[PDB]
Amino acid sequence: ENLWVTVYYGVPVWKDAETTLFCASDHNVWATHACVPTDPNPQEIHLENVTEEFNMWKNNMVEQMHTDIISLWDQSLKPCVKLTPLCVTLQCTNVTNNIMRGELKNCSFNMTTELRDKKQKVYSLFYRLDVVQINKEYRLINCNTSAITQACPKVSFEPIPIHYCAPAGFAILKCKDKKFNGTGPCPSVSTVQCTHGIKPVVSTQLLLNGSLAEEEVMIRSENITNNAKNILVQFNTPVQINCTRPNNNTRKSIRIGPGQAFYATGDIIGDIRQAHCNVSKATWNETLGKVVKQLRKHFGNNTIIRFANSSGGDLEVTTHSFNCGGEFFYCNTSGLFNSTWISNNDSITLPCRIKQIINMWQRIGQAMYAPPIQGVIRCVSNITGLILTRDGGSTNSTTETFRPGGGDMRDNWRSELYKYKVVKIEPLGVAPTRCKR
Amino acid sequence: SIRIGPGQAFYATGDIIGDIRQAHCNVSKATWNETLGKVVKQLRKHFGNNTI
Amino acid sequence: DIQMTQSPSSLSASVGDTVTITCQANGYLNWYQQRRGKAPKLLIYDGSKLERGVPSRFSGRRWGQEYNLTINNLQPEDIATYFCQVYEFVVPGTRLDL
Amino acid sequence: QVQLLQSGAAVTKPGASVRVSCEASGYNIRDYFIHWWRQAPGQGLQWVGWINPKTGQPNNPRQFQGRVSLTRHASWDFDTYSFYMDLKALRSDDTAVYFCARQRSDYWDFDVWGSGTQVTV
Amino acid sequence: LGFLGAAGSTMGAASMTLTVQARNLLSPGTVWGIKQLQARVLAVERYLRDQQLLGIWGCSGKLICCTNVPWNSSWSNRNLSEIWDNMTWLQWDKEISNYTQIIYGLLEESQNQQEKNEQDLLAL
Amino acid sequence: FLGFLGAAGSTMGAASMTLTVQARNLLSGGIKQLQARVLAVERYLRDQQLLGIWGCSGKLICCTNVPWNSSWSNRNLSEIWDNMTWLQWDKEISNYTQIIYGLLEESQNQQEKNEQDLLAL
Amino acid sequence: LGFLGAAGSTMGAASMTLTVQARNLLSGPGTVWGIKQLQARVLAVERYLRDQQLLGIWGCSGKLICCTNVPWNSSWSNRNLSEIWDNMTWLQWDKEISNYTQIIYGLLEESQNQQEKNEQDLLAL
Ligand SMILES: *[C@@H]1O[C@H](CO)[C@@H](O[C@@H]2O[C@H](CO)[C@@H](O[C@@H]3O[C@H](CO[C@H]4O[C@H](CO)[C@@H](O)[C@H](O)[C@@H]4O)[C@@H](O)[C@H](O)[C@@H]3O)[C@H](O)[C@H]2NC(C)=O)[C@H](O)[C@H]1NC(C)=O
Ligand SMILES: *[C@@H]1O[C@H](CO)[C@@H](O[C@@H]2O[C@H](CO)[C@@H](O[C@@H]3O[C@H](CO)[C@@H](O)[C@H](O)[C@@H]3O)[C@H](O)[C@H]2NC(C)=O)[C@H](O)[C@H]1NC(C)=O
Ligand SMILES: *[C@@H]1O[C@H](CO)[C@@H](O[C@@H]2O[C@H](CO)[C@@H](O[C@@H]3O[C@H](CO)[C@@H](O)[C@H](O)[C@@H]3O)[C@H](O)[C@H]2NC(C)=O)[C@H](O)[C@H]1NC(C)=O
Ligand SMILES: *[C@@H]1O[C@H](CO)[C@@H](O[C@@H]2O[C@H](CO)[C@@H](O)[C@H](O)[C@H]2NC(C)=O)[C@H](O)[C@H]1NC(C)=O
Ligand SMILES: *[C@@H]1O[C@H](CO)[C@@H](O[C@@H]2O[C@H](CO)[C@@H](O)[C@H](O)[C@H]2NC(C)=O)[C@H](O)[C@H]1NC(C)=O
Ligand SMILES: *[C@@H]1O[C@H](CO)[C@@H](O[C@@H]2O[C@H](CO)[C@@H](O)[C@H](O)[C@H]2NC(C)=O)[C@H](O)[C@H]1NC(C)=O
Ligand SMILES: *[C@@H]1O[C@H](CO)[C@@H](O[C@@H]2O[C@H](CO)[C@@H](O)[C@H](O)[C@@H]2O)[C@H](O)[C@H]1NC(C)=O
Ligand SMILES: *[C@@H]1O[C@H](CO)[C@@H](O)[C@H](O)[C@H]1NC(C)=O
Ligand SMILES: *[C@@H]1O[C@H](CO)[C@@H](O)[C@H](O)[C@H]1NC(C)=O
Ligand SMILES: *[C@@H]1O[C@H](CO)[C@@H](O)[C@H](O)[C@H]1NC(C)=O
Ligand SMILES: *[C@@H]1O[C@H](CO)[C@@H](O)[C@H](O)[C@H]1NC(C)=O
Ligand SMILES: *[C@@H]1O[C@H](CO)[C@@H](O)[C@H](O)[C@H]1NC(C)=O
Ligand SMILES: *[C@@H]1O[C@H](CO)[C@@H](O)[C@H](O)[C@H]1NC(C)=O
Ligand SMILES: *[C@@H]1O[C@H](CO)[C@@H](O)[C@H](O)[C@H]1NC(C)=O
Ligand SMILES: *[C@@H]1O[C@H](CO)[C@@H](O)[C@H](O)[C@H]1NC(C)=O
Ligand SMILES: *[C@@H]1O[C@H](CO)[C@@H](O)[C@H](O)[C@H]1NC(C)=O
Ligand SMILES: *[C@@H]1O[C@H](CO)[C@@H](O)[C@H](O)[C@H]1NC(C)=O
Ligand SMILES: *[C@@H]1O[C@H](CO)[C@@H](O)[C@H](O)[C@H]1NC(C)=O
Ligand SMILES: *[C@@H]1O[C@H](CO)[C@@H](O)[C@H](O)[C@H]1NC(C)=O
Ligand SMILES: *[C@@H]1O[C@H](CO)[C@@H](O)[C@H](O)[C@H]1NC(C)=O
Ligand SMILES: *[C@@H]1O[C@H](CO)[C@@H](O)[C@H](O)[C@H]1NC(C)=O
Ligand SMILES: *[C@@H]1O[C@H](CO)[C@@H](O)[C@H](O)[C@H]1NC(C)=O
Repeated sequence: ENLWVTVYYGVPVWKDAETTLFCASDHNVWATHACVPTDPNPQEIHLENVTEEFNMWKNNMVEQMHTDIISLWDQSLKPCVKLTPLCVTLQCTNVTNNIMRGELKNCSFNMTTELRDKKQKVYSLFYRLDVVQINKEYRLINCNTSAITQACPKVSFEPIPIHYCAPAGFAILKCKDKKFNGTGPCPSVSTVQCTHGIKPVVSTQLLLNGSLAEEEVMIRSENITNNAKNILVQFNTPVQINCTRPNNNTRKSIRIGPGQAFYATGDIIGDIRQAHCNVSKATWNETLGKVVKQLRKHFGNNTIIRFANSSGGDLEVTTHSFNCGGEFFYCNTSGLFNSTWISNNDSITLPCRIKQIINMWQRIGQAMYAPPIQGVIRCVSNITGLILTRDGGSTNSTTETFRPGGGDMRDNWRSELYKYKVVKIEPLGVAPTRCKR
Repeated sequence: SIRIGPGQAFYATGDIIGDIRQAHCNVSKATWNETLGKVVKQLRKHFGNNTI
Repeated sequence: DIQMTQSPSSLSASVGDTVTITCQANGYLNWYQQRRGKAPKLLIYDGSKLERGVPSRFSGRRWGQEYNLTINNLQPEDIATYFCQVYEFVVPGTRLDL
Repeated sequence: QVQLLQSGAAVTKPGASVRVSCEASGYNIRDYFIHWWRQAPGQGLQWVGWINPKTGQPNNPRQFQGRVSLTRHASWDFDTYSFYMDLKALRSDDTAVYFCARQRSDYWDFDVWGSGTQVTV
Repeated sequence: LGFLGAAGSTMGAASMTLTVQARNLLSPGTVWGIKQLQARVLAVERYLRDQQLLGIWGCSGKLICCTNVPWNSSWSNRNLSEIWDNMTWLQWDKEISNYTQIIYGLLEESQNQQEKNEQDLLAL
Repeated sequence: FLGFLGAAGSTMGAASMTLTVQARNLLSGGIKQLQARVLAVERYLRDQQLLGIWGCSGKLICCTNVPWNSSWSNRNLSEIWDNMTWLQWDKEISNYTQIIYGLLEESQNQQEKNEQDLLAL
Repeated sequence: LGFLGAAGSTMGAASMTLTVQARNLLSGPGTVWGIKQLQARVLAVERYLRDQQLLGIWGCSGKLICCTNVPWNSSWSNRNLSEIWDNMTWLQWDKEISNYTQIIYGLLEESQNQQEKNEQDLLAL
């Protein structure tokens, strides 16, 4: 035959590569105003006979998303007020309420005013977690570890979806296969213009909102024999969680300086109650039944899989931390993570503390002061998954214990970008053909 | 470490443990001379042969 | 689960002789040397890879489930406790004796 | 360089509470889990449990659950870390040497260990 | 079939659909801004490198293009009868990911020789 | 030398002589300026890619095999080339542009597969 | 001979290694290096596209060596063929015609426009 080289351009082939994806979405911290207006009709092309070796636990999309979310948070906190004069002695009386314990302190402090040579005298209802003693003298918890800046007032913390679109010459492969664990060859692959609607929801111990699986509860771990690796559970049916702060709060403006305003909890117009989150009892029970079934799939059919509440740590990890309407909740999930499963309209109310001084993305030196939110606040969210850690030293003696997970916040992105891979097209190709010039 | 403010530190010398001595630099003499010899031999090309 | 099985608790070997302590295990296996109540030191990380600063005589090979820990040109200093570890599980180590 | 300095030997009565400390310095402490091991006299090593230095979350077996407590304190200036292990309900079995080991990688390849705090009830 | 639709289809079936892949290769004030700019510059540079590689071989402005270089059997010992019917482009790339550089150099040298020969022929 | 856009108000017969003058000025040259330059480069590459997809690569005036549908414009050759400018004609085929572009793409596709069939006999 | 290897070679011997210089024309603030290097990359892309557009405007698109109908004016260089392609190098030759480059470029553009017009009229009839 004596075939010769023939060059084809536009060949449908690709190789694994890492690139910077750009956001497209249809005020808030995650600036979607400076993002591409997403096209109304997504282009989803089912690639038949293609099997792709996915690995969600080494996805660079997750790292890029985490870096982008942190950078957006810093960018939103930068161009507005910093609360440097607040770190002073706070004479804190107990609140008027006749009694949880001292959860609200009144805290009168001398403060700066517009004229430097003059000092005023204000007060602000702080929380117990935001003040540490130094019998009546207190100080903000962040004083000896971090520089605090005020979370910026008009800016909202409400997540809205953002799509991570790959640039030209790159493609995103979605794994449409159901019952697909994180690693291995996905046989059902599609090419998409951009990802689904991904809401950045910061949370620990419970993945709120987000996607909702397809067929069954999915347990995914980097290695199920490793305790140091967290287990991400994705539900096939959401669990409705109704959260509320019931205190009605009043926001007072204080002038700490020229053009700078500090927002304080001036008063509680109403009755001092404890914030909480309700989870349906029967729904959570059935959900945990599905979870223990899928875990017994991994660990054998004769293990007494029991769940237990989180072991100690920072407050961001021991309790289900999240943000609801601007107020940062930390919910004691000891009622959720209980019970001991064996081989065969009532609600669970979780008492949530609330914090204003926040250290995000596992950092110190950059502390944030969420302003008080006026009025009562209520949220309705979907528990669609869990982060779990398994107690080590089983010694093949069954009775595996699973406690809720930590605040890495890359595991939170891994529950959304598990099915997505980024590839680079290599259109140039050379083949043999009887073609000749 | 001296805390000057919230999250800000000022690293300051506290104590010299041992005798208070003087910083210095040692240069070999037998090397630095004849290194200057080479430098002088190459400068005399530009500035003349009988120059001091 | 994790199953571990090690060689008998005491092997006697002279200087210049090669001894292999086999350990059958499922999972990433690491070899440690513990010297007379002192803290262990990582000889072998993963099945066959050498920690930095460890003597070149130390070596290992993985076939199937068994890891042999081949040591060439045994010396009086190397005589100490040796053990294999996968994750959180540690066997009671053997002890070279000379 | 990388170093994990332990505390001195402790002697406690039965039923008392003992604390062993491990000051870690010389590297990025926040990235590597700090595991605690317990060598009984003459027996093999046991796994007290690991602690994350970023979040403070410990992980201990069923045997040590309810008694042991792994805490971490990051001293200001971010110059050192101090990992503490507290045992609450000591008995005759806790006579042992406690080591603090740095888990470098997913292989659990502990390359740096502490000096070893011997406690005897 | 859309963009990248013929990735699973046979090579001959994708020869007629090369155009849609070819079209979809071009398309700090904010965190998105500078990163999008760098991505656009990278895409432009990759496209121009591909076009320059096409033009240096004499295949400028053509998706399909014959070349004078002989298909040396050392690169692949295989029969044309079943490559275009029972193979996909990804597998083919996997076999010959290792000799692309020398083949490209041979194409460069052959087109340089062809251009020199055309210059000599047009001289007289 | 009329200059840049100088033949914009003259008829097409004199306008087609100065195609190079307006073609040259499409590549004359903070974050905003860099974005503008990148967008200009991308627009030029889009135009050249459109030309190359129709087989008109490196050709200002390129003849093609696509027939002229009478529905696009009912006028005659002399009226088109000697009465109106390019701007009026562009206003006169504003909504028919995408169909003509697609037909050119399909025609060049047919041409290249025909060429490959012919050369590989 | 590698990149720029035939610089001291004669014009004829350097015409055989046009590819090795063609490839190296395209081989390559948040931080100090970011914005300026990105500007340099955009400038390199712009220079390459200006060169390619110049080649296309003369009809030499996609060709490393391309002939044209423009006659060689004797005023540009009185030297003969042998003493150009066997005696001098490309650097010296570019230094010689450094004034006359723009006039030659204009003549090439005019000639290609005239050729395109003649081809269009010939194809029309
Ligand atoms: C999971 O997704 C849920 C939706 O599927 C989230 O629930 C919704 O969350 C918002 C949180 O505020 C609530 O919707 C409205 O809230 C606003 C208050 O915010 C507006 O007003 C302030 C100033 O007044 C302004 O700055 C903001 O930009 C907003 O415009 C009220 O106007 C309304 O009453 C309304 O409640 C809902 O509670 C809730 N929507 C529902 C149930 O339809 C949920 O928060 C997500 N979970 C997370 C983030 O963990
Ligand atoms: C996980 O669940 C366990 C068991 O439900 C929780 O342990 C409980 O922790 C509280 C708060 O520290 C203990 O109360 C304390 O007890 C003594 C008086 O006995 C006193 O020192 C304090 O005033 C305080 O009331 C409580 O005894 C303890 N319960 C048990 C059975 O040990 C644990 O807090 C939960 N951990 C989480 C959510 O991280
Ligand atoms: C989790 O880490 C474990 C190691 O702790 C990895 O297990 C390894 O898995 C591979 C793939 O199944 C095993 O190799 C294969 O099996 C047998 C030998 O057992 C033999 O047919 C072949 O040699 C073949 O490679 C391997 O033995 C096993 N162990 C080790 C120490 O590498 C596991 O891949 C990790 N990942 C996950 C997602 O579980
Ligand atoms: C916090 O304490 C302040 C005083 O430090 C309280 O404000 C005073 O309340 C009394 C009783 O109603 C009034 O007579 C005063 O005029 C108030 N203002 C002052 C002294 O500035 C305030 O009510 C307390 N807030 C709580 C418990 O939420
Ligand atoms: C929370 O408290 C605010 C006042 O701090 C309440 O707002 C008042 O509502 C009444 C009834 O509609 C109005 O007459 C008043 O003018 C409002 N006061 C202000 C200052 O706006 C609000 O209704 C309370 N919310 C709840 C849920 O009880
Ligand atoms: C989280 O909730 C659990 C369950 O309510 C709390 O455990 C209770 O602790 C109190 C003292 O704080 C005891 O009086 C109760 O008997 C405990 N309940 C049990 C053992 O069922 C736990 O303390 C809470 N965690 C916090 C507040 O951090
Ligand atoms: C959270 O709050 C929901 C309303 O926002 C509750 O839904 C209720 O459901 C039925 C109708 O389906 C009615 O009884 C009622 O009007 C209300 O809409 C939901 O139950 C509640 N969930 C929990 C766990 O408390
Ligand atoms: C004030 O402080 C605490 C807050 O919990 C409360 O228990 C205590 O009774 C109060 N002390 C007084 C009134 O002296
Ligand atoms: C304010 O400063 C005064 C002295 O001017 C001091 O006595 C008092 O304790 C300070 N604090 C408050 C809350 O008044
Ligand atoms: C799940 O992953 C394991 C290895 O981690 C593999 O054996 C199994 O086949 C995977 N599931 C698939 C491919 O559906
Ligand atoms: C609900 O939990 C109870 C025990 O608490 C058990 O009897 C029941 O079977 C559980 N339901 C499911 C669906 O597992
Ligand atoms: C957890 O379950 C136990 C019984 O197993 C019960 O006594 C305890 O109160 C529960 N804890 C809660 C609801 O916090
Ligand atoms: C929860 O999920 C359901 C679908 O399961 C969806 O319709 C709803 O919007 C989600 N959000 C809530 C209740 O906030
Ligand atoms: C400088 O110190 C080195 C050892 O570091 C020594 O060998 C050398 O002689 C010294 N040079 C001097 C004193 O000039
Ligand atoms: C330096 O070296 C030169 C050349 O050897 C010699 O003449 C001179 O005396 C030396 N200078 C001293 C030892 O000071
Ligand atoms: C700041 O002081 C608090 C007061 O209780 C203490 O817990 C914390 O360790 C200190 N932080 C430092 C020294 O970084
Ligand atoms: C591969 O998929 C294509 C369509 O994408 C189809 O024509 C072909 O038949 C498939 N392969 C097999 C073996 O069915
Ligand atoms: C070239 O690459 C292939 C595919 O990765 C590899 O198996 C082979 O050893 C390499 N060498 C040759 C000479 O083919
Ligand atoms: C403008 O109109 C006149 C009308 O006579 C015509 O001759 C001329 O060519 C037109 N165009 C220009 C550019 O002057
Ligand atoms: C194209 O059609 C639109 C109506 O859809 C009309 O307004 C416009 O003038 C037309 N353009 C032409 C004929 O050039
Ligand atoms: C340099 O020029 C000489 C003649 O002067 C020639 O022989 C030699 O080959 C040239 N070297 C090159 C082009 O590398
Ligand atoms: C321009 O041409 C003149 C003669 O006309 C010549 O002397 C001069 O060297 C040329 N310029 C350059 C820069 O070589």
